[PDB]
Amino acid sequence: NSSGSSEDSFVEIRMAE
Amino acid sequence: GAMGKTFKQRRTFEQRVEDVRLIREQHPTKIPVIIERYKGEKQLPVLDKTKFLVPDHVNMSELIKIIRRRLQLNANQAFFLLVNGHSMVSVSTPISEVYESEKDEDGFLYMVYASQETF
Repeated sequence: NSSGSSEDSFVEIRMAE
Repeated sequence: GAMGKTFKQRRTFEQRVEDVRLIREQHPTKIPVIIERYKGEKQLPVLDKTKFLVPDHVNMSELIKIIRRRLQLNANQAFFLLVNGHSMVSVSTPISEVYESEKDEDGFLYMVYASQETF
């Protein structure tokens, strides 16, 4: 666990703004 | 020997509270909810991820359909979603009030799904 970056961890909902 | 480490195993309690609050800071318009496959869910597939960001302005009918879209859920089969491990919320309730009604001690929201109305 030496290297670590902002990986895709959360998955937001698909909507229309 | 393999070891399937869930989100809580790969992120200690400290990392969890820090992640939730940081998410509330960067994404104040999204609620951090965990979506996990029930331990006895054999018919239904496992969700590709576990940490979700839902806008507080939505309802469960929509969240259900979003999971159905990516999970490509069958039309001939049905399923239910249990909040914190209990299926007592209506499909038309806004996730804002559901969030504050089921908020965990770490500040994260837990949800589990299965293809059964009774466990």
